[PDB]
Amino acid sequence: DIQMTQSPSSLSASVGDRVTITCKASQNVGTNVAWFQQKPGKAPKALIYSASYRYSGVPSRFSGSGSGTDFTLTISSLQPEDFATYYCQQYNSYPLTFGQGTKLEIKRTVAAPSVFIFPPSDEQLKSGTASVVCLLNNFYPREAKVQWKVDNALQSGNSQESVTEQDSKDSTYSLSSTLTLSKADYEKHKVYACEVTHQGLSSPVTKSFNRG
Amino acid sequence: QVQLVQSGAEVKKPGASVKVSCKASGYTFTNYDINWVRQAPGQGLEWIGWIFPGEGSTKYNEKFKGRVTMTRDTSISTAYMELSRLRSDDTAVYYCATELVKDYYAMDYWGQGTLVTVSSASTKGPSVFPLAPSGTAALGCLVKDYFPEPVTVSWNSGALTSGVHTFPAVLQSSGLYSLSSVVTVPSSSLGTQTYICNVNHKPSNTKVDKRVEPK
Repeated sequence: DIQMTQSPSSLSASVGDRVTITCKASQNVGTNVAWFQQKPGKAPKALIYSASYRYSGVPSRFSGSGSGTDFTLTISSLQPEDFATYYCQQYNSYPLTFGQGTKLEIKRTVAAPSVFIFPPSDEQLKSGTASVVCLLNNFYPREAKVQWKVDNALQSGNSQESVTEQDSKDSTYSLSSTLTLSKADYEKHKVYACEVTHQGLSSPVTKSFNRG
Repeated sequence: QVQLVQSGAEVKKPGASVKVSCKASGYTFTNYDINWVRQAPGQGLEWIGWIFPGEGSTKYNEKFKGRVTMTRDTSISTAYMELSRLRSDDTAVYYCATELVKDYYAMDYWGQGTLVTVSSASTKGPSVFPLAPSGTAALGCLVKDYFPEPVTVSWNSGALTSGVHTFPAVLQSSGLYSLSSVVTVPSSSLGTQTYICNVNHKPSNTKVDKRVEPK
């Protein structure tokens, strides 16, 4: 199967900027390359066929080029609606193969997260499982590091994170870190703290509580 | 304009099979291929194959050949993709699509997508736990241990929408999903205004309204 390598995997740009996405084929594919746009929760939408031709309705700011093994999509005059994931696809031979995709997100000014910590409810403690939640609210850029400490022991493997898509009004993100413990292991310890680092914080921000 | 309507969501156990439908209208059903592509949660696109509804001919991705069958019922303008010997890595949204290329336009058309969940888990409503608030305060609800997706979350029966963040679900190692919904509100109304999060879970006919109050 012909492999389509897309670069970069992620891309940040401001409204009005010009962007270039590239895509390398493991073999020759002529000009049988297509480009797709996809927004979260929706089906993909075709942009380019034959490497350089636009499907009906696709505005001129989307232009594709290339032949053989190297292909690029160029998106000038970026509009807010253009920030989404893009996929190249070869259809020269079977099976049809897509690139891994490029997510394009809106650049804005740095914003520090607001940190809140939430101890598990007594209700949940009756069920035998304890879940501790650390909230990072309305921050940019997306990269933010969370550290869970319980009696000052760095936790590994027992936490999961979930980040929203970029907000449509202010372009910030929010992030959720949930630490799951056994009620027993939750009873054995006193101090629970999540430590946050981020480009908007000159030093780490700590939020903590004591079981009780 | 051309439209593709797909069958509803499906939950399947490992080894079982699933059959998704794609109802087409607005064009000569027998003149164009129906392609099928899928997308695992948080992944890229993968092509499955296509069927030409005119003569029933097909073409499959080698990865699935021997395990997938595409069919069409021309009388109802409906194509079908049947995937057998389902494994957990078959969980994804499945799309049918077609392409009309005429003299004065070229356009792709897509179905709305079908979610297929391949899991040994069984239906279970979510347990909702309050995230109690400690000028701007944060409170929320932890919607834990539900199957299958999706849950729907609102606050104060839809009134409170400013400052709400409902996070995408994550599949816990127990085979059940979990998410949290949070809202920032003025710290002064904590003791006067009342905050209720509403959690819908259609697969289980569960409807919970959990009031979140400062402890």
